[PDB]
Amino acid sequence: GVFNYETETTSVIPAARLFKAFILDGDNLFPKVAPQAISSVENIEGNGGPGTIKKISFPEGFPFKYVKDRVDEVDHTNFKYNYSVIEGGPIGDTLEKISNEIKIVATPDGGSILKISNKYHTKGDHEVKAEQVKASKELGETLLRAVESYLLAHSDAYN
Repeated sequence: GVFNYETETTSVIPAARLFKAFILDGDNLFPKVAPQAISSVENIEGNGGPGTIKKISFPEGFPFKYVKDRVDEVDHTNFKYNYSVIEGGPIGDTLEKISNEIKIVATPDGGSILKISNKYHTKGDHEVKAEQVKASKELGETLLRAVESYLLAHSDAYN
């Protein structure tokens, strides 16, 4: 079958406020609290729901870095936000594809828990060098930390 690279982490931020920011405004906060992950977003179709298509740009130097990527299954109620990769610079048809999945869940501890599942579809004699994989895990963790840091760097009260 394909490859899998799912992960999960905890956060003192609420799963609701964290979801909207990583889901409703995720594409807008990506290039804001993470200039090293996504440069900008260009919704081609869909309104951010499941199957939506948006041109995500990646801050890199190679010839191809951005990509189309289509949403998989969004859920503004069950805290579910998954998106697949389809028109990638390197991707031409459907080989070396990638299907991710994001799920946030608040816990009775003053925070919530996020679970990010990732998939890597390969074919022919090609494969997935951990490199691009190790770089995705480092960037994925920086995204969840970039948002948690922000919400914590807020200022609504003084004493």
